[PDB]
Amino acid sequence: SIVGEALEYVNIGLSHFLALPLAQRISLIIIIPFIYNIVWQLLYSLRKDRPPLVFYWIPWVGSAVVYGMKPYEFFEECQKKYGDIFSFVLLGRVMTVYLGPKGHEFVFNAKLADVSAEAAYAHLTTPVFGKGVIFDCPNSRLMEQKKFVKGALTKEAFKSYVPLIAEEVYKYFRDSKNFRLNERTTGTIDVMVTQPEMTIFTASRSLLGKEMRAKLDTDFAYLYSDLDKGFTPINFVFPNLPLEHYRKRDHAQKAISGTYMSLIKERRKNNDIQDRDLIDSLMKNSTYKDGVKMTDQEIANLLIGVLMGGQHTSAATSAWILLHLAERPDVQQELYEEQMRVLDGGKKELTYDLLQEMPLLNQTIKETLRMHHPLHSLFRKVMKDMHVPNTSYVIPAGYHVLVSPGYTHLRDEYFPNAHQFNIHRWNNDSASSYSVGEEVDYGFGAISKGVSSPYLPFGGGRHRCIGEHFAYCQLGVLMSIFIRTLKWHYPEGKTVPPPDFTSMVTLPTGPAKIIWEKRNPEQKIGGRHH
Ligand code: HEM
Ligand SMILES: C[C@@H](c1ncncc1F)[C@](O)(Cn1cncn1)c1ccc(F)cc1F
Repeated sequence: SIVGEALEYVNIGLSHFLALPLAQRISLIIIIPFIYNIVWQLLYSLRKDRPPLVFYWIPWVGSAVVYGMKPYEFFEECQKKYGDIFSFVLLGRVMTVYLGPKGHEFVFNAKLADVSAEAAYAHLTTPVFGKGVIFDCPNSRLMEQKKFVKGALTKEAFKSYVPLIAEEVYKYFRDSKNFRLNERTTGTIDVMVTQPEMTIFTASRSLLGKEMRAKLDTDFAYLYSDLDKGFTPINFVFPNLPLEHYRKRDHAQKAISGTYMSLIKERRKNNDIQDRDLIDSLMKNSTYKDGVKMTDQEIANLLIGVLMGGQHTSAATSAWILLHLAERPDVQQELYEEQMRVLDGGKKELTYDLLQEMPLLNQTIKETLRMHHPLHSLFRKVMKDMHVPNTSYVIPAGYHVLVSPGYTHLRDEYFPNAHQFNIHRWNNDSASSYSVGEEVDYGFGAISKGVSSPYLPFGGGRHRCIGEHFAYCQLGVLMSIFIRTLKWHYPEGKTVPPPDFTSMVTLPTGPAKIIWEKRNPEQKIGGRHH
């Protein structure tokens, strides 16, 4: 009755294994993790305290390809098979998705102790933005940064921003090669070229000021492009490796944060600190509640982060607005009439207050954000085991949770005929968003306590957007002027492009071209240009 002799053959087997020919060793080096992965998934499927796990063939990679390319189609199939809670493996991480309004509640209103945004995102954002801000700091520091930034985003600030943003749009119609309205009465444009440029010109001028805007007229502009390239999903898996892409990013962050710091120390030197812009505002208001001041480097870093985030969501969105309106001359006509009524045939100057009396214009923004949530997925890293209410499911620490309000935006259940563009579904409901009941303050002002609205373009809970009113102001001024100045349509045979879901925001697949025409071919934009 000896089993020790089997224990010998274990040792013998280990030794024969290590002496296999290389062609068999390498072969096993592949085949063993493969086989184990399959065996492990099958075993996992037995657990009742775990949501269903999407099956996958390639270890570590998981469902990355189909999630990367077609995430809403991936979610819809998964939802059909498993219901609203399911997991899937993604480049080494386990993502637990919770679709629908209950998922919105589960993730956006999760306790600070249970989940972490910075543990999910910092490896992406910190190299691009800089140290000490956003996700390179505790949540309570982020809470207060948002509060500081929000202090320059007031009604009175928006009133002074509107004419600056308008000036920038008109200058862009005047000077950009894409328009030249004093020289051309019609032309073709790629909206993925024009919208990122108009967005940076308008956001710089208003949030950063004239100096920083003037800088965009120089080679300095290319640093933003460089810094921009580092803001990609590839940094999500390979945040640092010695390629040139990574060094131009690092250099740009230094050069740009350097430029903001120079301005700041200049203003403080001359005591030229007023109430013009976000820089003025963070110079007067950036001391945390424990007495610690933000450094000039941290202020600069925060400016980069805020502008870059606001850059991509807004540029994506105005691109989509243009793209949906290009096959909807009926809606352009309707918007044009509202412009004529609110601005007295154009004899009134556009102001912030008049912007608020343009419901059809804001409804168009609202509907575009419904069909095109620029962030298709939001993540948190799970920090403690989470029990899913009314289920037997437990999400263990180390998993990630993924929420996707953009997906629910496209469901017929919540939005009848959700794939049709219809600004009138928001009739009598043109607010950018609104809390349906009770409110709470996490540090940056009172916001909706419930996050169960099927429409959640700005998220909710402690990580909620603070730029929505600035985005509406910017998009509003911009579209008010496009509409009053131009008509536009598609080249023959072209229609609304499909989304490119592989980028950081879900911009349209380019080239996305429209043909524009002056409503008033003889109208001229004044001012000087070289
Ligand atoms: C159409 C435009 C925009 C949309 C749809 C949008 C959307 C969002 C969403 C969904 C979040 C929540 C992120 C999460 O829960 O993980 C967020 C957060 C945030 N956004 Fe926006 N955003 C827009 C424009 C802007 C602009 C223009 C700014 C700045 C001027 C801005 C600044 C911020 C900041 C500072 C946060 C907080 C991040 C956090 O607490 O984790 N956003 N935004
Ligand atoms: C972290 C980042 C993000 N990017 C992509 N998928 C998910 C994300 F959370 C983002 O939320 C995007 N964003 C939101 N509003 C504008 N931009 C963000 C927030 C604050 C910020 F200062 C800069 C910034 F990029």
